[PDB]
Parts: sequence; structure tokens; C-alpha cells
Amino acid sequence: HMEITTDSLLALLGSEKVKIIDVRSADAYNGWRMRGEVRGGHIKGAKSLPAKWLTDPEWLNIVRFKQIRPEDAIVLYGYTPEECEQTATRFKENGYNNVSVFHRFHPDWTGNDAFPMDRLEQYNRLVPAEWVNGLISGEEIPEYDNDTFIVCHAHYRNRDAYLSGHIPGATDMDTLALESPETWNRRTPEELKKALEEHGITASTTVVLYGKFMHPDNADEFPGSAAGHIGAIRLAFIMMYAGVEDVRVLNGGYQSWTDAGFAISKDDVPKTTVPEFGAPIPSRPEFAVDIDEAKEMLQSEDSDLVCVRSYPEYIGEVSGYNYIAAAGRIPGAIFAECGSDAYHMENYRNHDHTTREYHEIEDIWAKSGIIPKKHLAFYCGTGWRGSEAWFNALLMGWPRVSVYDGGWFEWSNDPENPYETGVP
Ligand SMILES: [Cl-]
Ligand SMILES: [Mg+2]
Ligand SMILES: [Mg+2]
Ligand SMILES: [Mg+2]
Repeated sequence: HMEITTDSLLALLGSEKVKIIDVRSADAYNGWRMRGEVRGGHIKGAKSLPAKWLTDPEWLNIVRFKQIRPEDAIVLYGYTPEECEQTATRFKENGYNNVSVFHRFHPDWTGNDAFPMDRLEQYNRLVPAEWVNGLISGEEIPEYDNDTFIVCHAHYRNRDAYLSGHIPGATDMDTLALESPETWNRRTPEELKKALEEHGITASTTVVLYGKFMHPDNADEFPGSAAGHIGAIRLAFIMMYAGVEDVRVLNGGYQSWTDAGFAISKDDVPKTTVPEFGAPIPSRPEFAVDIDEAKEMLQSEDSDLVCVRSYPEYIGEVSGYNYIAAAGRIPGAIFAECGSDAYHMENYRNHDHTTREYHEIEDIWAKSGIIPKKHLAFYCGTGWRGSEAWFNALLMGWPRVSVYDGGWFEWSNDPENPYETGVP
């Protein structure tokens, strides 16, 4: 495989016909210093194509989806040039003949402040499996300065999602602990205080949230019981709103844990009780938007509601849920198609459920006027998908992002509220 030098790569940075491809893990790409490098993240402009994906049959369709064409001049890099060999060969097998490997990313590029790098601004909220393993093992890990933690396996009324296999030592939290199946909003501060204490969570406890994807099926009575990792990010939103200072989400959920080869447990871990949450609830109320404020945001040039639903929901063909009656949409919201239905986030995730390359998210969002200068309230049917979209914006450091908790459920439960239907 041909090589490209450091000086050559610097000179070409910003050329629209050169495709730089980072084959490290998505978490390293995001900013995690997985090998102790002084500077984490990716070379400016690089795309993410983790070499782990070579074992997946989707690899070639992913490359094409990311608009990497055989006529492109491709530059690969990893922590070492040896880490790039298989990817380069796979490219050549598929008609990509202009492929170079950059050998000096680490430590030459990472170690030199003058060479531009990018990263997810708040990457340390989105943790890799290796970090969780180190935390549970009591090993030294970066981006951690606490002495109190809990790993929480989220699910919606489905303890078997946890009992069928979970991260060792983790306890389960039903999403019903923190949100009401009546309002489908976050519970009241007094309810939240008691629920968090009964799961052993204080405001100064580092909470690591994850869920298990079990293929939600719209035919089923409770498809959300299979969308465990959406549920985990939904609980992350509620905990951050409530006042847990250090909340992490395991990138890709349970899948990332087993893909790393770490041990699986089926023990029903007893919950510990803490006497006091230790902070006022909510400590970050600005993360949550309710319907009066959502109506105000529809009237402002400074702000927008962002509808994170599927297309059949958006045009009022279906409600999307077997527990929401009305089908339609909120007038004036910006459509941000989630994926296929109410329980999937394909447009925001990779095939392995890790978050989609954040540059692609910000690019698609920008085309619809979803941009960080606005106060944005993401929403969906009841707030699950909206919480995951919100979390992605939070990770990018966007300063004014919220979840309109009530969503379409609350909006349409009031017959006075106007709505739209059909293709716009
Ligand atoms: Cl999920
Ligand atoms: Mg072969
Ligand atoms: Mg809600
Ligand atoms: Mg549900």
C-alpha cells in the first residue's frame, strides 16, 4: 500500500477531492485518548470508518452511503499503519485503487498542536466499553475524577432485558421509575427524588446508562420494551435535568459491551438505597420545555421545535404508537426524520447502534435550519427519540438545546391545539 507523508497531508487539508478516513473506534474518533495520546480526536475533515466494521457484511454499503467513490483519493490512518492494512486491502478488492495510508498520525500528528484536529466537544459523556470495564474494575481511567459510580441497565417494563444478560454489577432501572405512563413526561421532583434514592443515585454519583436493543416490533404490545438504548438516553436526559452532575451513556449500548468481549452476567443485583439525593430537583430545568414554552418557541425567530419522528407519523398517516390515538403534526416544527418508526433511530445511529458520525448529523441538521444559534426543543411522540436527538446536540456542545417533553402526545391530548396532516 502506498504511503502519504505528513507534509503532503497538511497541504491537502480542505481539498474536496481527498477523503481522509479514520479507521479507529468511533470513540477514539470522537476524542477519547484511547492510547494515551496527548491530543484526542480525528484529523480535521476526516470521516469515521472503524476497522471493526470489516467483519460486518454491511461494510461496502456503509462506504457507499458515506459517499466514498472509487474515483476518490483515499487516505487511511489509524493509531498505527498496521491497523489500516485490512481496510486498504478491502478497498482495493472493491475497485478503489487510489488508496494511501498515513503512517504518522500517532504520535506525530496527535503530539503536535500545529496540526489541526477535531473532536466531539463533550465526547466524555459518551463512553466506550473499555472505559466502563476500567471503571467497574477499579482501574485508572481518563475523564473520571469521582469515587462513586453506578452502572444502570435501562428498559421499559422488561426486566428480562436485564436478566437475560447485563454488564457485571449493573442494576436495572425501569424507565417507569423516572417517567409517568400517564403523562409520558418526567415525573415530579418529589417522585424523582425518591426514585433516584431507591436506585442508589445521588447528585454526585457518576451514573453510566445503557440499554439493550432487542428489535422493536410494531406488532407487539410494548415495542419500547425492546428499544432499551433509546430508553437509556431518555433516562440520561431526565437524570441530567434532575441534577445528576456526571451522567454517561455507553456508546452503542449493550452491543458495544459484548462486542468488546467482556463478561456477561445474569445475576439479579440488589439495589442499594441512598438516604438523600443531595441536590434540588430540578437543577437543570432549562433542559426541559413544556407546552406553554413550546408554543412561545414556535413564535420566535430565535428558536424552533424539532420533530424527531418517522415520515408516516409526520404526514399523519399513523400515530406511530398503539397508545397514542391522534395522527398529525405540530404546525411550524422542523422535521428531523428519526428513521423507520417510533422505536428506531437509524438516521442517528450506525448499524452497531453507536451514534452516527457527528459531522453527518450537523450537516443534515443544517440543511433544515437546525443550528446551534437557535434555542431548540427536540420532541417526538412522548420524548424518547427526542431525548436521543437532544443528547447528540448536547454532545456537540450546542448551548441552547432542550427536550419538549410533552411531544405529540401532550399536544394532541388537548383538542384546542391546532395540527396539520398530509404531505406538506
Ligand atoms: Cl435501542
Ligand atoms: Mg475474501
Ligand atoms: Mg413526554
Ligand atoms: Mg414505549
